[PDB]
Amino acid sequence: LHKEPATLIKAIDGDTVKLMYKGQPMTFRLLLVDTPEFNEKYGPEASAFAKKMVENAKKIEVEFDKGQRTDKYGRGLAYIYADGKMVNEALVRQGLAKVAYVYKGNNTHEQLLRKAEAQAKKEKLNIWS
Ligand SMILES: Cc1cn([C@H]2C[C@H](OP(=O)(O)O)[C@@H](COP(=O)(O)O)O2)c(=O)[nH]c1=O
Ligand SMILES: [Ca+2]
Repeated sequence: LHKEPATLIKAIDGDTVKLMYKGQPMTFRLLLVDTPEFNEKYGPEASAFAKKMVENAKKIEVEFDKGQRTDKYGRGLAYIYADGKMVNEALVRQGLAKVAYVYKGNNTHEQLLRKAEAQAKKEKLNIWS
């Protein structure tokens, strides 16, 4: 997999974000995770956490997996990095997202994220509390 440039346009919620990628605005949906919706328990915390992470970053990168790059809604599907740190993994590690939506052929970072989930669960963080 390869990291590619992008710039923040705006935070949306825990697991979606509006980025400019190859010069075009796009909503990205984070691979392999599911945050609560904003109106749900821990939804506001997931949104705040993802937002801070992307808004503070000097460098946003997009990393496509091996399979489809757009979902049926036209959302880009990628791993999103903020100054080298993966937003997908960080949400899971803090118990602000569950590993989810693991489809064959877009699952490169599955086990990295499950490891983070297991440690979040041990610490009974947030969703696991
Ligand atoms: C994360 C991801 C979601 N999706 C689709 C599955 C779900 O379809 P449905 O809308 O029919 O439930 C939806 C979940 O996204 P959200 O969690 O943002 O709602 O997006 C994919 O197709 N591929 C993916 O990799
Ligand atoms: Ca969601």
